[PDB]
Amino acid sequence: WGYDDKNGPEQWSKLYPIANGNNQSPVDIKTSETKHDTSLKPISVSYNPATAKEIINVGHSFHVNFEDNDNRSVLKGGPFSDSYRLFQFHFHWGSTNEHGSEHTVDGVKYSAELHVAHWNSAKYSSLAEAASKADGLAVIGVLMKVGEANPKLQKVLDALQAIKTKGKRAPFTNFDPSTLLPSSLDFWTYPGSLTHPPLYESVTWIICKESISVSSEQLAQFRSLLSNVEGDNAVPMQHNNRPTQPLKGRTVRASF
Ligand SMILES: NC(N)=NC1=[SH]CC(CSCC/C(N)=N/S(N)(=O)=O)=N1
Ligand SMILES: [Zn+2]
Repeated sequence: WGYDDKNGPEQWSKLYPIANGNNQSPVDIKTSETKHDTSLKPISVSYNPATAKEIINVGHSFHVNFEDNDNRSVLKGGPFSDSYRLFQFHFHWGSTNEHGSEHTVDGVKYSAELHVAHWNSAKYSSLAEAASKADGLAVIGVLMKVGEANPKLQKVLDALQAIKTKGKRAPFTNFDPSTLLPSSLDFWTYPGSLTHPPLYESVTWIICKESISVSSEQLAQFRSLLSNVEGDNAVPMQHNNRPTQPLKGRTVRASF
């Protein structure tokens, strides 16, 4: 699977029938149809920069993974009773500035989107166990609006020249990804899925109302990562965003 004409989002259902399921992500958040939910607590993140582990070129994207053997780095609050353990963050982006985010807000497409993913360590003993459970994953998404260069992206951007081609990986340490979150954590929440195979309907989404910035030249660094292995002809990672999927009657809730 990928994001090409032949292996891309509109082909995924051939191998992953859940792609046409009832809790698929991302979605368009229509703000006139969201229902403010007064029981939603504030989102609380508390991450230890010592859990940051490694950065990896996974061919369609790159991931920054964290040690997840204990509760040094956790998400609590929001719609959750359980505490969720941080395991990764990564980005999605598009061919040009005009699209690139996965979620849209009232039809508006942003330039990129940051996903900070976590697994339910109150209920499950590993990411592998949690990843297929209805309540197993909690992902914060933050919409990225093209404009001013974002300095908090810096350590991440500087690391990519060491993982230029598919399968390359490098240590990436002492990094607290709450520094990338917008100053207000007001959010939307809905029940959905991983946005690429295997597309498990295991994700509680937490979408921030406030965007963060990214420059047109920062976006170019993402798109200059390569999806081919070292020594093959260079294939730029131009985009990795899935189109928005039908709500199928789920309700998007607002904390604000
Ligand atoms: N199979 C297995 N044992 N563990 C798995 S399968 C996918 C997975 C999460 S990695 C995160 C990749 C992703 N698509 N998340 S997103 N874009 O935030 O919806 N862990
Ligand atoms: Zn993602």
